[PDB]
Amino acid sequence: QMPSLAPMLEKVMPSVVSINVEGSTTVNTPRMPRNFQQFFGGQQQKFMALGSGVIIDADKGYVVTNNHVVDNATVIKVQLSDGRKFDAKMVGKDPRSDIALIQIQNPKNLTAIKMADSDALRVGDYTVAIGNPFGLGETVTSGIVSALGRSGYENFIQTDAAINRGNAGGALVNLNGELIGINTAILAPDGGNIGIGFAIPSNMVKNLTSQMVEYGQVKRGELGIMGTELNSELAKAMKVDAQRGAFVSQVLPNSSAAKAGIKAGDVITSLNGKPISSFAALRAQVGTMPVGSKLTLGLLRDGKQVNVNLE
Amino acid sequence: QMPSLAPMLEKVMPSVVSINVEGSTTVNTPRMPRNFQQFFGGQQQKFMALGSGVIIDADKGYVVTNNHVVDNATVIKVQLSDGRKFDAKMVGKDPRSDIALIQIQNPKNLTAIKMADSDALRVGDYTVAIGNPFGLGETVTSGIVSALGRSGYENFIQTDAAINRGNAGGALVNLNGELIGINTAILAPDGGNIGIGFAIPSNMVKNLTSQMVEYGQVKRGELGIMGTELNSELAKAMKVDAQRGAFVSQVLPNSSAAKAGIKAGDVITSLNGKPISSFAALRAQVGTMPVGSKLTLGLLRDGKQVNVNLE
Amino acid sequence: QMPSLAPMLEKVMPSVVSINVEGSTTVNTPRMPRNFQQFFGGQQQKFMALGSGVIIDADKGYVVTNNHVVDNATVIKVQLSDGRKFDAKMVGKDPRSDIALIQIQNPKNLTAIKMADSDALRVGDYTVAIGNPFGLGETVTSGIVSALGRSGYENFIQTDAAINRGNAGGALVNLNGELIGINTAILAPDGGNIGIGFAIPSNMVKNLTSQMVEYGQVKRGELGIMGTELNSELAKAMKVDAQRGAFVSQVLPNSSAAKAGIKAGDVITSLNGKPISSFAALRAQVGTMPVGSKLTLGLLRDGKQVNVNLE
Amino acid sequence: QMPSLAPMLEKVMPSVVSINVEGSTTVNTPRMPRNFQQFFGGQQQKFMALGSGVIIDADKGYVVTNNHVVDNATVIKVQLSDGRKFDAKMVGKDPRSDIALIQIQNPKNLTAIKMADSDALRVGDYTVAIGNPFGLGETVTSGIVSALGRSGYENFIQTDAAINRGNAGGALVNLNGELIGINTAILAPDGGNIGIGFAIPSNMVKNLTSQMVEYGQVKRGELGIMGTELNSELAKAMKVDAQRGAFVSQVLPNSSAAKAGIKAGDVITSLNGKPISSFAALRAQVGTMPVGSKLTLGLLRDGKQVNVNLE
Amino acid sequence: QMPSLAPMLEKVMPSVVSINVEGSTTVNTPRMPRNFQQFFGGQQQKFMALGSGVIIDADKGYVVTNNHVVDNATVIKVQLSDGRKFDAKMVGKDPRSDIALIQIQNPKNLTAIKMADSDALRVGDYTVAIGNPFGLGETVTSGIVSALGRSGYENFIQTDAAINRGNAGGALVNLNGELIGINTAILAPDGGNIGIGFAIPSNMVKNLTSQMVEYGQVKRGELGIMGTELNSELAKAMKVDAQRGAFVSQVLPNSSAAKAGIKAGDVITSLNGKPISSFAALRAQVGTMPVGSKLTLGLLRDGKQVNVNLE
Amino acid sequence: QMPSLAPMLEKVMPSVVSINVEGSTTVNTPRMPRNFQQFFGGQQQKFMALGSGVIIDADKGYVVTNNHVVDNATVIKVQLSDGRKFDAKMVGKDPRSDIALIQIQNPKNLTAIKMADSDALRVGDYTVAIGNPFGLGETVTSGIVSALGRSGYENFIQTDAAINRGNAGGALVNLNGELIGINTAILAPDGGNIGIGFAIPSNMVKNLTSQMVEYGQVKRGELGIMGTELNSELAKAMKVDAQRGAFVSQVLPNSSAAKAGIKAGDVITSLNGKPISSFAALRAQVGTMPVGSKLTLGLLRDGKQVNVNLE
Repeated sequence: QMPSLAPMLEKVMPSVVSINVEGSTTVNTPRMPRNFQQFFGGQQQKFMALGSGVIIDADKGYVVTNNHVVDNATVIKVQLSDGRKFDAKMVGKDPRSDIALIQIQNPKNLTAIKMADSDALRVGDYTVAIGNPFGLGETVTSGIVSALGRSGYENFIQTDAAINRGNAGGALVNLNGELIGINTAILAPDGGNIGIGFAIPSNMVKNLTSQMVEYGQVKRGELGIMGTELNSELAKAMKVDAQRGAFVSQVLPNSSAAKAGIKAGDVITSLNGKPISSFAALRAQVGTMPVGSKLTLGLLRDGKQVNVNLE
Repeated sequence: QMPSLAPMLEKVMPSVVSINVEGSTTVNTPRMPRNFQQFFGGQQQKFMALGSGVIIDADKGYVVTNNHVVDNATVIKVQLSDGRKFDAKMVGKDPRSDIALIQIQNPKNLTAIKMADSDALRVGDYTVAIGNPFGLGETVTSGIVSALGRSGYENFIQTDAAINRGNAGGALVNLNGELIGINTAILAPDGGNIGIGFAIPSNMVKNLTSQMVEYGQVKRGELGIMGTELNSELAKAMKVDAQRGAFVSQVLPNSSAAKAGIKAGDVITSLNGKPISSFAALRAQVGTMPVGSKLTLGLLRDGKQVNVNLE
Repeated sequence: QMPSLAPMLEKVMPSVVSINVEGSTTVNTPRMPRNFQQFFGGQQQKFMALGSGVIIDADKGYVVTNNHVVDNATVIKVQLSDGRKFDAKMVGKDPRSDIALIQIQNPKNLTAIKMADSDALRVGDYTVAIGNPFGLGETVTSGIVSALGRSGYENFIQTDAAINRGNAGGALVNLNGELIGINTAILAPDGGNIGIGFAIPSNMVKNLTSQMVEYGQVKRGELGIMGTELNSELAKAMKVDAQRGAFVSQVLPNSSAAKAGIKAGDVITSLNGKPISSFAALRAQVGTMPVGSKLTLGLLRDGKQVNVNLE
Repeated sequence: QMPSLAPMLEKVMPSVVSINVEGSTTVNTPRMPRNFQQFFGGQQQKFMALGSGVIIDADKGYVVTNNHVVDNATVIKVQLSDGRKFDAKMVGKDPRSDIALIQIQNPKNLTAIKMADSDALRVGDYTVAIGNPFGLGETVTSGIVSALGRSGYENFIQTDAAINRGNAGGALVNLNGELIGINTAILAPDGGNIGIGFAIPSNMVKNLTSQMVEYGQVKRGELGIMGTELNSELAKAMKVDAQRGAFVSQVLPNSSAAKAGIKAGDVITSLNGKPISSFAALRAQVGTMPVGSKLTLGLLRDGKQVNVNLE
Repeated sequence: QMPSLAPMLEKVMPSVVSINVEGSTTVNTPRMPRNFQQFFGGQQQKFMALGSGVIIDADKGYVVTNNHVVDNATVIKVQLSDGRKFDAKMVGKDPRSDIALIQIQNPKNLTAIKMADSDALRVGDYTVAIGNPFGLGETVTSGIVSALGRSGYENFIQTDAAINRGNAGGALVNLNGELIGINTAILAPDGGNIGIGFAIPSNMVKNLTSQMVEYGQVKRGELGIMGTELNSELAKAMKVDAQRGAFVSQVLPNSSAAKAGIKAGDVITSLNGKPISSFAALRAQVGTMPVGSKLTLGLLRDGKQVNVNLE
Repeated sequence: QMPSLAPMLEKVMPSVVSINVEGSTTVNTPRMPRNFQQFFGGQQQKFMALGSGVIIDADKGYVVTNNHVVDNATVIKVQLSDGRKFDAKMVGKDPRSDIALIQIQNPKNLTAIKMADSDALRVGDYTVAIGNPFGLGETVTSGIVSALGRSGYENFIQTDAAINRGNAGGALVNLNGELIGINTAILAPDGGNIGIGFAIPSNMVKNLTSQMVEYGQVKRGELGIMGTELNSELAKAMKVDAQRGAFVSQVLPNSSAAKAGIKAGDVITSLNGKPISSFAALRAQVGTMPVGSKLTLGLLRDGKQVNVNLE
């Protein structure tokens, strides 16, 4: 009969869960009377966040979701599409990528989703998102892969399968029902839309996620080598023929420098396209990123640009 | 050659009509001069509404549309996709579901749409909407069934096939060209979008619609039985072991109570999920609904929850 | 030397006090994540209100202030212009006129202000207001009496001595340092300005205030007589020559009816200018007012309009 | 006793009247449903304007007011401060200066105000305004002369005696109760405040007003002489030593040119300060002004600047 | 395996290019201090526009894009999806249809897109748009043909394949990878969305584009014949039986009048639906359009309506 | 005759000058097309600021004004109320108090204003402000001293003589024509009103101003003594009986510590009322202030609070 996504959706929905968060946050004591004609400017306030997650490990009962949903939580509950409810405890979170991991207490008869290798994605691929944009429940929508933050190096998937005025729900799945990414919120504190959706790709979700299980957090790889700004003592001494950039004096730490095929003298000025002005420009950009990252540095020395792997 | 919806659209469009409403409304006499720096605060004012409808009965020439389009109308006109124009008179309207019925005067060579049984819908099904979001004409758009207010009990279809910033047009149709619902406006007085579209499902449209033909209106089923609040004389007397809710003293009226499998003593506290706090909470929620409704009541008495059918 | 208000201000300021309110209020539990692109929609929340008051009785330590400052208070503190602080307990409040009365605990060496008879005010009289518009402290400002809600019958003083974008402070005083009114907030919940200031005149403040001491509240005088709508049985029977209004059948209750010089048959259609359309129009307008009121009723019977005194 | 303005106000108020306008205007037929998420885009609509006026001629019953109050009026009513009401017919209006003149029908026992010579005003002089900023009635406020559009040549009086967020009321009067100007609305269509008030000075009001009685309108004095742009045939031929401006070829029309002490050759480039760029710049600025104007032209010819008097 | 658009996208992307514009514009000199509480009111300012284009002629290196992207450009650069960059010079632009043409300097190994005949489009056809809505790069999205400004006479394609809050990108392509239209911006100065996308159809793009190559501009066809308004001398003389419209006296110019099958006497009152009120109404509407246009005129003379072809 | 301020204003205005600033500032290169539905995110841009100043030294030609008027200036011009214009060069500025000093080039026949001792001001004193709120020129307004940041210790004068929606003009003068303060802008970058005006008092203006002449800037007095936080090694060792505050270990620097009557052990927790929480809380608050300041510290040691004088 008629083509439909219902068939695969019925095999995927059991892996998608609903998350009810109850948390408290420190807030300013309201100053009054309230005068709506004035530009003005501590107590605990209870809040209720809500969102979606995907079951990533059925035996352990690990569930990936968004940090903007589970942040400051005090009690978190989970409901499977069948109706069953469980308690869950937090296991790790990451404000930068807006990814967080939770663990179901007493997991039983759970179905984990199969994760696809995101490195295989291509722009015109079809995608469907599964989330909760208005708090009314699990809503599913479809579209295609609009942009790839690499294939088309610390990527991001842009998809037109994203709901207007809604909160970046949960799962981004392909036609075979496999997880290709988790939809996130770029404008964090505000689960919100920019007009198109962004998602961490599944491989990154997997990497980010194994780290939270192993360390309670994702280890930041802030790692240059030990260099000296351009125009300084040991820096100016050399080339300076096509100057303007971030100089690199040493490389011995052997931190993806004896691996980056980088040695003394170099002068990096790129990090996936954006020109690396200063030297600290580098120290910062390359340090706020998640271990295992694959960023690329356009290096100067008359031909040189390799890809790094954090750690 | 290439896949297209044009083929089925050409078999459906003849059933979709354009509605031009001319009406008058009572308005406040403007107070002036107008000072845009002030927060301030009767005559008849002519207005022009516009919208879409679907031909539901070709011999009778019955056309379903939205109450926010035909409300306060004084003259209503209809244009078929072929160009022909007819006059129409109102036959019934319903602000709650935003559905209204009109009748074409001198119907001739009309094509009614075939209505599908909406109980068969499933979330990943494909849908296409046909309406007039900007007043520029008949615009068609497609997507899928994002949520079902029951299948996934007084449902609602949520579809991502809904235009941004537009007025909830008319028809919601499936791939075989059959009516699966009429797109409505939840924010009534303002044909508007919340970010995703809602539609009354076809079966409800059919029920709602037969009622307007038969009574000029949809009969409200406000029908409990005759009970007595919880904690009162005849209520407190019993159980009160797992209290907190709406008590039910009698059931003899035999109004889906001798049918709800409900008898004296009970204590209902649900109506499709939302906890029934008070007793009037019940009297109100279950009374504003359209006859024939299928709502469900989570009843307390240590195991009891049946589905009702208004009347 | 140079003219100044400082001289009289130094004799008045000791009567003007600062009020620090600490209160709790029931609020909605924040729903999140917060999406600033959505139109959405219980716990106790502590708040801090702030305002001004005037010492009206030094022995008893009675202080008049605004109900929008002391509403929902749990702890109220008072600081005299000299620095001394006292605790105060609430004694009465009135949302309608925005007036409230508080009592200082352990009053000692207090100076009450002298109240002037407001019936003597005239439009071009000079006035000075003393309050706290931004929370920064006691700010004084001057101007004149811009309008009188009677002299120029349940008056109101309009004064151009009112601060832009500020909260209607406290006292309105004349050139001899006497209280002529308390500045209030017409837009209650929002201590705010409309562009000019309003104040309850001192005589009303005095009346309103004696009532809160005597009853914990100001007694509402909802008192017609016992009549019967116009066009009804006993109403239509009579005149109806210059109809259109509120009929009056009886008067025996002797409630400012045997005092209003009103008797059976009458047909009132005025209440200080505004035409009294219906009969309940009267029942409502004349019932929300504070006892002792002096409202006027343009009565129909070919010449008749007297002034009433509630109770 | 205490200083007050009440004394003089009681001698002035009888000259200040209240104006109730009932008018109709051509408006767009509302297009619906109304979607508040859309940027969109004829019938007669009745409106009610309201404002203040001053009695300028008691025998004739001439009343000056604002054109933004009486524009498009169909019925105009007038109430004296004593309560009496009269009908009035329009006699002239002027959108440019926002001044209009009306005539009372059956004037009787009227008191006209005495007009002061505005040429005598000085910045620190005291002023009081009398108007109706919120529609609540006659409100009076005071302040000083903040700026003079000449004394400090087609002046304007700026006064801090102007109400926040209100509609530029009516009269501007000095301490002896004499009219020194009518407060106007610079932002016409919106009786509104810029933060300080503007008023046509009394002498201009008098001139503007005598013209409306005599012609139904104020005659525009668009009058150069007949010249030829700078850089043209007969223009470039001469000087051009300190060029850049508006050339003047002829002067024979004898229109304040044989009076402006202006003759062939000249090159005007000023009109009360603002540099006269082009030649039409002059034709326009000097033509939209009211006859009898006293504008000044900084003329070039190595020393030349005289003041003109329209006509 | 799974259906995808990636396959055809890989054959199309090479034809889609990125355009970086650097231009200067005349702007007002900022007046300060900036007071955000005031409604206020020349130098050159450099700006940077950005957008998309499609390679329409590989040998010549002609690239079509939007006039709102290339307007006021001083330097324009182009990057092919492979990374190569070229300089380009402007060749023609058209604010009305928002289409502009540029030429690549030193074109080499370029792939032009194949253009489809837009006259063949039908509403349910599938479409995909390729553009740059946020400046982040080339983003592709899909949907269907929602409306046709003719097929369903100076058409426009409306497509739901348009990104929310983004700038109308570039190309609109069908499933075989052929250009069916260029997405434009109706709200010009603001690359922006109305909620659905508009595009000039490919045939018009082709016509508009050949004109800019041949004349530096698209020649406007402002061409009636030479008639005389309705009710005038030679107009009223005739019929006037079903009057109300634009009269047509002559036709001899032979400008699609000896071609429009139009002769003396006629009275046109239509231009693709919209009633032609006045005679200049016609002169204007039919003159702002692009040569080669196919507009239709509902002509009066008891049966007459032909389609014109500009020139 | 009638009271007026004109008399004294004529003796003061010659000291008040008009300042025309022409400056350049570094700004972001506009990114386009401009999409008003997007939340987005270097070149020199010329600006024109405008404001008022007061002649403080006639021989030297020193003029005080606001830093928000003269900041980033490249050319500054000055016009005396008589018409004469001079060039001026900057001599010092201070963003904190918004005061700046300029010097007239070729001063000649200048009249300096006489400065009054601001320590003598009292709340009900009369004041008049002279400035340029809309750019239209010199506007004068009057009112009274509403609040004193000390008399009623690093004061501020609050005056109701401040124009709505305008830029804090220049001079604040008393009835004898003497400077009592310069009106400033608290919301700096935006010459703007909060609803009432603030002014640096004349004595501070004098102190601030002598410093800019002597050092090009006002020397910041960041000066504690050298102490050690509360709860630390040498701090906890002592008292701690009524703890909670900023400890003070040493005092030997003799910086208003051997002058503050302060010695080892102390524990300051006040700075003119506001409780000094931390120790750095002190280091910061007392360091951003202008030398010569008179701030007061509520010191703990069972009775101790003296006033300091920076340096």
